[PDB]
Amino acid sequence: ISPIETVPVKLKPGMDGPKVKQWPLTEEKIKALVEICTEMEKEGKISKIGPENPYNTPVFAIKKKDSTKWRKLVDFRELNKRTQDFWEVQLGIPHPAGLKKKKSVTVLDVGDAYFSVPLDEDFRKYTAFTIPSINNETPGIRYQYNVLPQGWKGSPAIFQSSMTKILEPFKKQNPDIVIYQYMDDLYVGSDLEIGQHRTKIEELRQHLLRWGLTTPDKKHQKEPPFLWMGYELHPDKWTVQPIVLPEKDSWTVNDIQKLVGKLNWASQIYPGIKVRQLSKLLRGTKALTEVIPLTEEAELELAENREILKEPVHGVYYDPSKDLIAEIQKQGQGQWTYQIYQEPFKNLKTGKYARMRGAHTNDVKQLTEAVQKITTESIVIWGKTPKFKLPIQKETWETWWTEYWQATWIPEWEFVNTPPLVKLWYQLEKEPIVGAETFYVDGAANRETKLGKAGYVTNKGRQKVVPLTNTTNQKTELQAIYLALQDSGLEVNIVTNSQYALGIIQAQPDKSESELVNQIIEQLIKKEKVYLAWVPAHKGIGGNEQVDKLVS
Amino acid sequence: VPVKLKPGMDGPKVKQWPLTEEKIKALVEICTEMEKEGKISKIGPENPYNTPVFAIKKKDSTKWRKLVDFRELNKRTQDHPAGLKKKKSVTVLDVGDAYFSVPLDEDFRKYTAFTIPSINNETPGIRYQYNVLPQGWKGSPAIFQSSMTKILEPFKKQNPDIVIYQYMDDLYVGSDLEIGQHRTKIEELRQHLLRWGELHPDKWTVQPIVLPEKDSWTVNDIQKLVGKLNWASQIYPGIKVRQLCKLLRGTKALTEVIPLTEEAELELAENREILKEPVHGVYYDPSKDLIAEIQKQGQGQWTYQIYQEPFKNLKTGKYARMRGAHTNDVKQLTEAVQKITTESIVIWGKTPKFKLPIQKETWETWWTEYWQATWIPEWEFVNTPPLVKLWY
DNA sequence: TAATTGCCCCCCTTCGGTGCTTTGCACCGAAGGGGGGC
Ligand SMILES: Nc1ncnc2c1ncn2[C@H]1C[C@H](O)[C@@H](COP(=O)(O)OP(=O)(O)OP(=O)(O)O)O1
Ligand SMILES: [Mg+2]
Ligand SMILES: [Mg+2]
Repeated sequence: ISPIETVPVKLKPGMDGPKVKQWPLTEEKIKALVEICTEMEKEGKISKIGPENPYNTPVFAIKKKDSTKWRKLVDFRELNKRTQDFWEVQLGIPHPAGLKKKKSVTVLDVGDAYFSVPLDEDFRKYTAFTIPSINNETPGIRYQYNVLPQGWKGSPAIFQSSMTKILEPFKKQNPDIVIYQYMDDLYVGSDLEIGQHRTKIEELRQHLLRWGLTTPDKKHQKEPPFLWMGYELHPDKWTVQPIVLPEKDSWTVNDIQKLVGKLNWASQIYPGIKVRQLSKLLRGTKALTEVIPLTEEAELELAENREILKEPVHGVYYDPSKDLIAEIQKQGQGQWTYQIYQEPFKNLKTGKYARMRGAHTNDVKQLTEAVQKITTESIVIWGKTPKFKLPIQKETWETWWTEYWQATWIPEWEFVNTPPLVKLWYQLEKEPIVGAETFYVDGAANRETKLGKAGYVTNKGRQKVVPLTNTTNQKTELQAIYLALQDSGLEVNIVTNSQYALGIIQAQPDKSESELVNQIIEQLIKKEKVYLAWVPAHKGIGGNEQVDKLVS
Repeated sequence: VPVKLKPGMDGPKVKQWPLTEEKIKALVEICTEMEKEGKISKIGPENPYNTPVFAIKKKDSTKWRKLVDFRELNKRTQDHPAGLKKKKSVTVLDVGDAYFSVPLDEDFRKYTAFTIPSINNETPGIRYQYNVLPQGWKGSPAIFQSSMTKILEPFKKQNPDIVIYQYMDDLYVGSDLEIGQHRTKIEELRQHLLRWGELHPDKWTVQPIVLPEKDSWTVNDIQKLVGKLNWASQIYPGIKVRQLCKLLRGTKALTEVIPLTEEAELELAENREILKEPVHGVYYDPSKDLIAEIQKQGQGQWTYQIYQEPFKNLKTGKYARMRGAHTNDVKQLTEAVQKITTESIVIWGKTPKFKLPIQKETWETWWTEYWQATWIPEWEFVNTPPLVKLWY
C-alpha cells in the first residue's frame, strides 16, 4: 500500500464501535461494490473478517465525476459520532486569482487517494462492513478497512497531512517549483522550459510512486486549458468552468436555493450578479417542494443575471510587482459589487456584498462592512490588502468617522466619481435651533393590554395625543418622535425621554427593518435642521413631565 | 512541572485567522528556526486543539516576533506589589526568551498546538506544538517563578529600592531614582540577566466628572446638566438636582435664557464640590474580574473607566493622541487598549476585560497590525451608543 | 419519505441564546438549505 506512517486514532472515551445493519442495495450497486471490494482485497486495501469482529457499518456506492466508475462510501455517521475529534488542516480554498503567471503548468491527480494511505491498525476493527450477496440467501462477505475509508470524518485531515509529509522533500529540493495541493490534486507551475518542466514532473511522479501514490496518465493534464478546482486555466487568463443556470417554468424552494447558490458561485468572476430579490423568495417558506411564484422583482434580477452570464468573462493572474486595486460600486437595496484588479479593465476577481447586518443601517456602515469583507478576502488570496476606490467623498467619510461613536476605519482609499455616490442623507444639529419650534414628545404603553399613547406637547401651546394599538413602549416613543416630525416646520427641536429612539436616530440610518423608522427617516430627510435632545423621564423636567400624563 | 487543566475543561479549539504575506513569511522563518532547536515540533491532525498565532513588529524593532493567543488556554489552565504604582519610573523588560530554556510537561504539550496558514491556501496549514514553555501562556511564569527568583535574588538584595513585578512575559521594574540612574540600573539588570542565564506612574491622573461653567444658562443647558447629574447620582450618592429640575418647569424653548435662582446656584456649587471629591467606598477585590469600558469622544480623544462593579469605578482616565493627523481610529483604539492594559497590570496585576467601542469584524481585521505587546486582554464588543458623553 | 458518507470555503434564512434596561429589542453564532472543491 504505502510506507507512510499511520496516524494513531482512538475512539471517544467510553464509546464502542458501531453495529449498524446494512440496508438493502440494488443489484447494480451490489455488483459494483463486489468488483471494487475484490480488487481492494487483492491489493490488501481491505481484509476479510469473521465472527471475531462484532461491528458493522452500511456501505453504498455513488458515481464519480468520471462516470462508468464507482466511488465506495461508508455511512460512518455512528463511528464519526464515536470517533475522537480532529483538527482540520485545510483552512480554505485556493483561488486562481492568487496564482502567478508560470511558463509551464501541469495538473496531476493521484489514483485512489484515500486507499493509498494506511489506516491505524487498532482502529481497523471499527471499519467493518458487509457486502450483501446478490439477491439473498447466502450471507454477505464481511471486510474491514486497512486504509483510509471514504465517509469517515478522520480521513480528510489524515490524508492531507500525509500528502504534505510526502511532498515536503520534493518541495525542499525544488524551491523554484510552485505546488498547490488540495487533497490529491496537485497544480505544478514553473518557469522552466517545457522539456525541463516535464522532466521535473516525471521526477515528482517517481517521488510520489516511491510512497505508493500512483498518478494515472488519465488524470494527468499536460496541455491548456487545465481543469483545476472548478476553473479553466489558460496561459494568461482563467475562467470558471461553465455555469448552467436552471431553466424552470415553475420554481420550487429547492430550485430557488440552487439558483441562488449558483449565482453566488458565478459572482466571483461575473460582475453585477444580484440575488437579493431571489433570496427574498426564500423567506417564510416551509417545504422545499413548495412552488414559489416569481414576484416580478426576482424576474428582473434573474433576467439581469442571465444577461450578465451570457458574455464569457475571465480573470487574470496575480502580478506581485504591481498594486492591488479594489473598486466598489453601489447597486441599491443594500447591495454592492466590487472588482479587484491590478490593471484597468483586467479583473483579478469580482464579488458582491449584500449582507443585511443590523435592524437599522446606512450606506456608510454597509460600505465599511463591504470594505472589511474585501480586505479579509484579499488577505486570504494575495496576502496583502488592496487600495480601495470608493464612491464616497473624503468629506463625507471624514464627517461620519469623526462624528460616529464607534471606531471605524477604511484602509488607503481614493474617491471615485461613479454616479451612485455614498452620502449621509441627513445631519442632526449639535446645538438647539433658535426661533424653531420645540416639541416635548412622550410615549407610553401598558405591557399587559398591549396599548399605549404618544404626544408632542409644544412650547407654543400646541399638543396632540394619539392612541396606539398592539404597540410596545419603544414603538410608542418612536411614534411620538414621528408625530413631532410630522407636524413641524422645516426646522424643529425635539426632546424625548427615550434613549432607544435616540440610539436609533443618532446613528443616521437611511434604511430599516421597521416601517416606523423608515417613515421617521423620510421625515428627517425632508427637514432642513433637526436637533434631538434626551431628558430623564420621571425627574420633573417640564414638558416631558408637564404633559406626559396626556399619554400616560 | 506537571500542569493540568481546570477541572471539567477540554482545551482550546480556536481557529486560525488569515494573515498577511509578510506575517506568514516571518512566522515560517521563525518556526523553522524554532523547530531546528527543538522548541516546537510538527504535529498531525489527530491533535484536536488549536490556538491562533500571528506576528508583530515591536516598538522600533526590525525583528518579527511570534505571538500566540493563549487566552482560551489561560482561562482553562489550573495553576502583587502595592508600591509599584507609587514608583517614579517603571521600565518593562521582555524576559520571554528565558521560557524557551525550561521544557514543558509532555501531557500538556498537546494543548499548545497552533497552525501556520498559507497564502492562497496553497498547502494545508502546518501544525506545531510547543516542547518548551511557550510565550503568552499563564503557566509559563508560574513554572519559571523559582528560576526567576533565583536569578533576581542577587539584584533585589543589592537594590532594595527597586520594585520588580512579573506578569506573563514582562518584568515591570520600578525605581524612584533619576532617569539616567534608572537607565543605568536597567542596563545593570540586563547584564545581570544575561550573565545569570518607560512608564511614569506618578503622572497617572484620574479623570473627574466636571459640570460645565457658564455666565448664562439656557433651558437646553439646564436640561443637559440635569441629565448629567441624574447619571452621576448612581456614581456619587448624595448628589441632588431638585432646584435645577424646578427650573425646568413648564414647556419652554430650548434656546430661552433662564436665570439661575439662588437655591439653584447654591445647589450647583454643592454638586460641583461633591463631584470634585473622589468617590468613597470602592475597594479592589482580587477575586472579581476587571472591566474596562472605552468611549470615543472625537478629535483623537478617548475616555475609559476600569471598574469591578457597575457605577463603582476604580480608575477613570482619558487617552488622547491629540489628533496630530493620525486618521486611523483602529490604531488609536489599539494603542489605548495597550496603555490601559499596562496601567491595569501595574496597578492591580490583572489585565481587564475590555468593552471595545468597535465592530467585531473591524477589530479582528486590523488589531494585529498595530499590536505591540506580548499579552492579549480578553475583550467583548459593545453595540450600544452611549447616551450622552458624560466623561468629557 | 426517501436517499442515506466525510472534510474545507462561501451566501442567505431561521432560531435560540445573551445582554441591557426599556422583559422588548438588538446582535450574534450555530444550524438548515444551497453553491463550489476534493
Ligand atoms: N464524494 C466524496 N465523498 C467522500 N470522500 C470523497 C469524495 N470525493 C472525494 N473524496 C475524497 C476521497 C478520495 O480518495 C479523495 C480524492 O478524490 P478523487 O480524486 O475524486 O478520488 P480517488 O482518489 O478516490 O480516485 P480516482 O482519482 O482514482 O478517481 O477525496
Ligand atoms: Mg484522485
Ligand atoms: Mg483530485
